Amino acid sequence: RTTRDDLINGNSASCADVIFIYARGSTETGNLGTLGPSIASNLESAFGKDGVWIQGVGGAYRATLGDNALPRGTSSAAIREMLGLFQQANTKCPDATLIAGGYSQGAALAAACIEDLDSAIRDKIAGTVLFGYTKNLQNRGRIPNYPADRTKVFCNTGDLVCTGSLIVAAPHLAYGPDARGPAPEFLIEKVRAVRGS
Ligand code: MAC
Repeated sequence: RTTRDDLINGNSASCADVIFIYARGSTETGNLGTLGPSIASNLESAFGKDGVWIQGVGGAYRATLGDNALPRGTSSAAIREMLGLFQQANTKCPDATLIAGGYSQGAALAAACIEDLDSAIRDKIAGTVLFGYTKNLQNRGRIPNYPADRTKVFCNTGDLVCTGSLIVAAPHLAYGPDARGPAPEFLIEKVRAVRGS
């Protein structure tokens, strides 16, 4: 449900084939928030419970609303927490395909961490989904250093954070249908592109 720590808790000797690391939006609960659980249930349908590990970014990422105003759209401590999870995935399960996502402040955190990641780990992320991406205008819909074909951005018309503002309007809270269908559909397709099936 809203907290998932499958990577931290998982046995190295029985690594999942796919590891999904997700960062929640500002003020959301657990480490998956409102959208993460919907994506998680559909990835489990696709690869089976033992086939995919779901890991939210918890720890130092407090998802404080005010940190949306910092340079990278989140704090340095939160970025360090998410890279540490990617370094644990790469050490614990070196053959797993990685996929990732973030909502709102968590989308800026996701993009900032990918930009700073060692390229051998970054290149294992087969696909990333970003909802209400707070740096959408500033980064021109891209994640720095990461291919456009592996990126999918969900930015609703009227969601002012996609158009360079930090105002929270009702379309920013309307990503539920995307998290239920198109975003897991994109992630599963990108994993099967490289893994076959
Ligand atoms: C989507 C993502 O993980 O960025 Hg470090």
